[PDB]
Amino acid sequence: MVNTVNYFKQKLKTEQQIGMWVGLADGYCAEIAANVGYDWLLIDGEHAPNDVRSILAQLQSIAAYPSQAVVRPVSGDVPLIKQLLDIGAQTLLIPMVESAEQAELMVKATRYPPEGIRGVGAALARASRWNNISDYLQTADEQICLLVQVESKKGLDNLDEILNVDGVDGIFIGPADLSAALGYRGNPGHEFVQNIIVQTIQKIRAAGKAAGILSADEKLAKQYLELGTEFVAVGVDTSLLMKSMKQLLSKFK
Amino acid sequence: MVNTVNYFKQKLKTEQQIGMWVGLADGYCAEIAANVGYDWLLIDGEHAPNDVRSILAQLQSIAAYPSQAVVRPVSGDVPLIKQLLDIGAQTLLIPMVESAEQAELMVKATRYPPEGIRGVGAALARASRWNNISDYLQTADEQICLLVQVESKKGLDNLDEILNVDGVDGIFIGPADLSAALGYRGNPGHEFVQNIIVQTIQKIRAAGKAAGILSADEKLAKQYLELGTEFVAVGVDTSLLMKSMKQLLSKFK
Amino acid sequence: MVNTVNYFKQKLKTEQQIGMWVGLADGYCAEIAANVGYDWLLIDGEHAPNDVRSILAQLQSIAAYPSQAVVRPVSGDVPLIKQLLDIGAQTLLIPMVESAEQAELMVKATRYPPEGIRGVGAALARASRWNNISDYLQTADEQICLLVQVESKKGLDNLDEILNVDGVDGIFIGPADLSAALGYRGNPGHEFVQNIIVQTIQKIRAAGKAAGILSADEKLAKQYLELGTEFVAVGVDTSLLMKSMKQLLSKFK
Amino acid sequence: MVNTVNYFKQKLKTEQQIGMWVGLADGYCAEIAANVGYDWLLIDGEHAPNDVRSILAQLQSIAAYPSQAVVRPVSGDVPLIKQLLDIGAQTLLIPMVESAEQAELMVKATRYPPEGIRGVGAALARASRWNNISDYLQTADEQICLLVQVESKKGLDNLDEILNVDGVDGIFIGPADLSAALGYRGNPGHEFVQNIIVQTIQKIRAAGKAAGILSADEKLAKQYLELGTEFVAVGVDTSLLMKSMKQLLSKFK
Amino acid sequence: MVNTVNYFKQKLKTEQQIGMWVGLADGYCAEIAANVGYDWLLIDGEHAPNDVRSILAQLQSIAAYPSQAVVRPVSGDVPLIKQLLDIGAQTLLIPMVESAEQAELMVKATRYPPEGIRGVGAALARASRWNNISDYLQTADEQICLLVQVESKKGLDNLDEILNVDGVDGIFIGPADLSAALGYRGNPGHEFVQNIIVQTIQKIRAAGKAAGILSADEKLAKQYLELGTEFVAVGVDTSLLMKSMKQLLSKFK
Amino acid sequence: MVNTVNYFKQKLKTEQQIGMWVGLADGYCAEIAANVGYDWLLIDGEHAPNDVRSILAQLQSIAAYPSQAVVRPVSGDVPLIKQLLDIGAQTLLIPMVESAEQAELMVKATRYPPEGIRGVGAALARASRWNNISDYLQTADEQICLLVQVESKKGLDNLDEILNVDGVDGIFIGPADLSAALGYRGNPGHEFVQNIIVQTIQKIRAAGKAAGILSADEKLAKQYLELGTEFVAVGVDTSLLMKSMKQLLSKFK
Ligand SMILES: O=C(O)C(=O)C[C@H](O)[C@H](O)CO
Ligand SMILES: O=C(O)C(=O)C[C@H](O)[C@H](O)CO
Ligand SMILES: O=C(O)C(=O)C[C@H](O)[C@H](O)CO
Ligand SMILES: O=C(O)C(=O)C[C@H](O)[C@H](O)CO
Ligand SMILES: O=C(O)C(=O)C[C@H](O)[C@H](O)CO
Ligand SMILES: O=C(O)C(=O)C[C@H](O)[C@H](O)CO
Ligand SMILES: [Ca+2]
Ligand SMILES: [Ca+2]
Ligand SMILES: [Zn+2]
Ligand SMILES: [Zn+2]
Ligand SMILES: [Zn+2]
Ligand SMILES: [Zn+2]
Ligand SMILES: [Zn+2]
Ligand SMILES: [Zn+2]
Repeated sequence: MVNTVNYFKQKLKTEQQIGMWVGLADGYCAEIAANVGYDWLLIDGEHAPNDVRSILAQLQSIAAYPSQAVVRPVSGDVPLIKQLLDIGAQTLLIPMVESAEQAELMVKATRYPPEGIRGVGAALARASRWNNISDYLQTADEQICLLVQVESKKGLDNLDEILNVDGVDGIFIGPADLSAALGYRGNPGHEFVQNIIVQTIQKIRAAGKAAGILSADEKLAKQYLELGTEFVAVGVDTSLLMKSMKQLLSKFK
Repeated sequence: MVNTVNYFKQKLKTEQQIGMWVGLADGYCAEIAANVGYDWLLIDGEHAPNDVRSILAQLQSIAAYPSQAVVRPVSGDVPLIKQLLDIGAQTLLIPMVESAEQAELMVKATRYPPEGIRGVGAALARASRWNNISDYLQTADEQICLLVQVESKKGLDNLDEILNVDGVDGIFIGPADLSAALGYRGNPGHEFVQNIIVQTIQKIRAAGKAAGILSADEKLAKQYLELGTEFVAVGVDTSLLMKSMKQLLSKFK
Repeated sequence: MVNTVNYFKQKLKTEQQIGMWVGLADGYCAEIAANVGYDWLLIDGEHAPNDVRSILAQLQSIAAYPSQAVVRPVSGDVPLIKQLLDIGAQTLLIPMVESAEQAELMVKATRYPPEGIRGVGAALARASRWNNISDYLQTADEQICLLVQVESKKGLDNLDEILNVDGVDGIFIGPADLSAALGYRGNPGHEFVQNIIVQTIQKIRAAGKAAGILSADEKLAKQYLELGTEFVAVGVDTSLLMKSMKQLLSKFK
Repeated sequence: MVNTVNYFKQKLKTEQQIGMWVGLADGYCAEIAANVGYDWLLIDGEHAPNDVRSILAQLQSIAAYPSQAVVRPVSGDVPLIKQLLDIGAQTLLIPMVESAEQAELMVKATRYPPEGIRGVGAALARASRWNNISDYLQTADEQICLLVQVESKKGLDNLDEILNVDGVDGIFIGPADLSAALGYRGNPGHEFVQNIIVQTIQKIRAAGKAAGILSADEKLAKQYLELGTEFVAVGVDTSLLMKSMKQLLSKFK
Repeated sequence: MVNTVNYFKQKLKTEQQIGMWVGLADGYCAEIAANVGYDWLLIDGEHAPNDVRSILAQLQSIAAYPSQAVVRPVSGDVPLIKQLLDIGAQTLLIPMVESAEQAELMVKATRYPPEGIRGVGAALARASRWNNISDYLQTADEQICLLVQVESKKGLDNLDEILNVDGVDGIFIGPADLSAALGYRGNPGHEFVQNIIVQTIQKIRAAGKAAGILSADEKLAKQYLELGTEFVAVGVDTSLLMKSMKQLLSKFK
Repeated sequence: MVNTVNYFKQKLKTEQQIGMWVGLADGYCAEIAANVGYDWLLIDGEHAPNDVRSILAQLQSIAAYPSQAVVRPVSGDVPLIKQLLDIGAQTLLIPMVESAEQAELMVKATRYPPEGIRGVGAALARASRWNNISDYLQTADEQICLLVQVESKKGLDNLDEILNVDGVDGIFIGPADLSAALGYRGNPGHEFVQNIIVQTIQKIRAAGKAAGILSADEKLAKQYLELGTEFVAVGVDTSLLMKSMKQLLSKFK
């Protein structure tokens, strides 16, 4: 077997990828999302009740479908990053990255020694298909995609420095965390927040990195796509489930 | 503690109850449905990948919310009915009931000896809250609601006989199974099928039983409600999740 | 490896075995019970929310301890009996046995062909330790113990006939089901019920079979032990947990 | 989406398919087996500790790989067959089939009304991908493959009658159950048993049905492949795991 | 929907709340505890085998009952505190707090930006009921209760400084950890340890904070209640289960 | 009950112990490994998809068998070490130890106060069997075995310093991580790497500590045993499962 090609990683340079957030924390719900045809699915280990084992179940469900899996760990924890890479997550989204030094450490966390600090356990890893991918330890690093989130004032205060880090493939703006950080909690739609988001997208793309964002607002999502934003999540499974069931009940009250 | 009042059962005689089918087979997904405000939730043990333990988890999630839980077992199996009653399911929907004899056995399956054949295990049962409901063995039978499905030609061939069974609280029409039985598989909307459904509803209510049905078609659901149908399920969580995610992706393709 | 010796089975002829009912349906709770020193633990697949997989977890927990595991299936279902024997349950308690014909079928369900109808899958079974017990298919039948429950009027109406079945090692009286059957639901303590239980124990022992019963009442349990009852369960984990926590709260209200 | 093509079913007429038995009852272990390159994987719900939910997890793991999933239910139970088809099992192996009447009922259990008795729940089923396979109710029946086991004297006594049942795609011989039935428990290698197996294979193929068998014996398996046997399982994951670990330890003792 | 009112938090100023430690790590066992009528239940993520997903299951069980849930994480880990708040834990007990600086960081960990560092993910959170609590991001902070444990010499060495931290609602004394720290491991009953505990309680209440403690000793628990201790846990489910089963067996030996 | 004797720990001074790596992350697979007769089983929480709860299930499976359980946490995290000791892991293997300061902290993480920093929760711990081991808090420390991994240049740069730490019972060499660290990723067999491993083993044994290693290469493993290496893992369950299935398929292709 040859290593799984990371099409998400390649498509950062060639197209705009439409994403769905997956917080239902369940292999069965993840498979339903995998059938729709999203370019990427975000398995949320930060804000949904997920652990390594539930994330593995969702990777296994999604793997039969063309949608590319991206995993958000709860934090930029080097040992957790090791665990998520070994279960075979090829794209990681690190929350709350605030410095070049942190971004460099996240790069190393995703690469084998001697260049990085990724723990070696190829005989045990779904990532190597338990060494059925015979050249995994040579071919792994190339199909790993590192995304970091800028979603705090300190993040914005270190944006130029993070954008200068070789090995950061993309910067994702988190509007919920960023609008709260800016003193507009629950109101990312405010012009003060939006002007910062647009300037941030422009600076990310100007530095040759992929820009990413989530908006459940169709107008904002289409505006971000018009700016050339490379990876745009357009909804959340928990949100769509709740809203679809409420909208239906409202017809009958 | 006093036994949990079965409001679904009482409301069969006082109002029209709006239902949501729950086939996501997950305590977390069931809790999302429970927040919406449906009169009843159908935990599907027949057509969703559920067992006694996953059904228990969903009952525990839903229990904090006003929505009344109804459980469909895979078949009219007396031992399985015993298991679902002891985990505290107070309303059962029995699929594919086809005779007065089978309906009578389902009545007995829901009632303690000597009048019924429900196995006695109150010290172990969530139903009795492990005997914290001190008079459970005396008060149980009154808060148990038996619904049976007519969804085959043999069912329709025995409808008057089933409607004469004391202890059957409601007859639910399954349009998917019934339309397939009638040689219109996937096409319940056909006049031939609809005329049989309307006459069946009329006969059920004429005999003093509650009538029920599921349609994801808003016009059909509102038509069934105009006929006085007592319990109408208006959607399915798997369907709404899939449809909401597809409709969203179609705005971006 | 040699087959696990069924000490419960042997001790039916040599001593009185004190039992604990295990309905917490959890490998961790079962291990707590296993540390106490009961002669036997009843893993209840009839009245606790258990399935083959949760019963396997509890067998694995209990296996490191001297307490002997007995499993109650939800009913006398031949295929379920096959499944519980293969995960390595060596003693079964069949509920609601009502005839010699049913008891004979339960005997066959526990024995390999050509004498019985137990399905053969030794390469897959924890029971054979995946054939690490090299002579399992020759030594299995001898360490299997069959117990049947008499707990209905029809059971009592066929008692002499069931006691004449070779391969029934013990008859267990279920006071909850039997008192309900007799029209004293929730009141097995009534003299009418107790006189039948005592006569039933005497007849079981007179026929050379082991007699068994459960009573959470210390006086009744000691009375049954004074009659020579061979296997007596003296409590239920769910009951003891609820009562211990209520008794403690009552000191502080 | 178009219905998943059942290549196992097609290949019954065009080649000899090599199989691996999957009794580790685990989505993670099933994925390891899926990477090897077997033509088919048997998810054993009869002799391994599986239920609908653990079988679903293994179907989801295997689905990303070319290996074709076959599911063995614990018995020819119509409602369980319904449950396994809806989670998306396209080939079923029914144990201990003993008459044309039973084989005919298993055919009906796999087909939608009005021709069969398969319960209709396409909105809830992974099988239809929750109706994302838009024509599922019209295209389902064609991609369903029914295999029945002859593994008892009564099965052999009804072989010609079973082979005359339209809708039985294949007859699998179970050497463990059959050798036990014949009074050679644990010793299927005996000439008495082998002569019956060879004649049975010849009779199956003469009637235009696919023949199947399992043997962990390389010589027997190759002899069966030489006879033209269409589906041959050549090992068992539990057996291979145990033997590989034993053989390794023996080098160091 | 309005945010769940934290009655535990309000009752810190109005009454003495009686608690039960829940370490059986199981939604089913947590529901048994929830039926008893304790003012609060401690779901132990530090010393019972719990993770975010098992803690979620226990919150869902308890939510139908008046008992207030408190969650102890394994340590004062900011990302884990984020995870436990989003699954809807409204009161946290932080183990081994040893400085004002650590206590201040725990305050921030429980509050949204810009005032705190709690990660924002309201669309995914059971805490917000997936935004069905429409003003959650404005009303959340007020119903969150922070408790910290003083249970080391360094804790006692920084007690006045911790008691001066705005946002610490209560200080809980851990007698097991504290007695071990003081060189009296397993012997918290010693006068040396008790005099420190009493003075510590007096200082906590003198600073206007709620004091808390656990003792399975009825006399010590009643002494702590006589001192005005606001939240007193009086037992542990694992302890009561083990003790109740041992005491019962001792009557029969 | 008396504390479980750590025979692995005793045997570090008296014999050479043969080990099997357990990465199938499953109570059922762990039991299969436990039946083989390995001196020790490594439950891998670093490179297999395990958490505290799945590790507990595997400890419970293994506990009925003579094989000694060793647990590798994902990192030298003090709170995780606390959690793994309380579920009853008596031997820990800490990955990537790189200084005497870190080794000293790992020693303290395994010992109760006042000498160590292990959190006290004996009432809740399987380790104390919920205090059924009456003297646990006095006898615990003696049956705990600390192993540390040297598998980086910084580890080798601090080897003499680590070997001088009282309370480190053994140093395990990780050839995968070490060969990668040395710029021979995937090629530990190279003479440059092997000469370092041999000198490292000699230095470990010269300092009076137990030396450990894993090699799936029979020749290398036997060479290490010839050097006097005290604990040698000779294979990996995931590797043996994959290879056994591949080698079998290759006979039929
Ligand atoms: O927006 C953010 O802050 C995020 O990083 C995650 C959110 O959960 C996501 O955008 C959904 O609103
Ligand atoms: O319609 C039926 O046949 C049913 O009984 C159940 C179906 O799954 C339900 O109606 C959803 O279409
Ligand atoms: O008493 C019975 O009827 C039983 O067979 C089972 C009961 O659950 C048990 O005795 C506990 O009351
Ligand atoms: O051989 C049989 O009887 C079977 O049907 C199943 C067995 O488990 C299989 O052949 C493995 O020995
Ligand atoms: O006492 C302590 O140290 C605690 O913080 C927790 C203990 O597990 C609890 O008190 C039970 O003894
Ligand atoms: O070798 C190492 O680096 C290890 O520490 C763990 C590996 O997973 C093990 O050796 C199997 O190759
Ligand atoms: Ca199950
Ligand atoms: Ca987990
Ligand atoms: Zn964010
Ligand atoms: Zn139906
Ligand atoms: Zn009974
Ligand atoms: Zn068979
Ligand atoms: Zn403590
Ligand atoms: Zn390593």
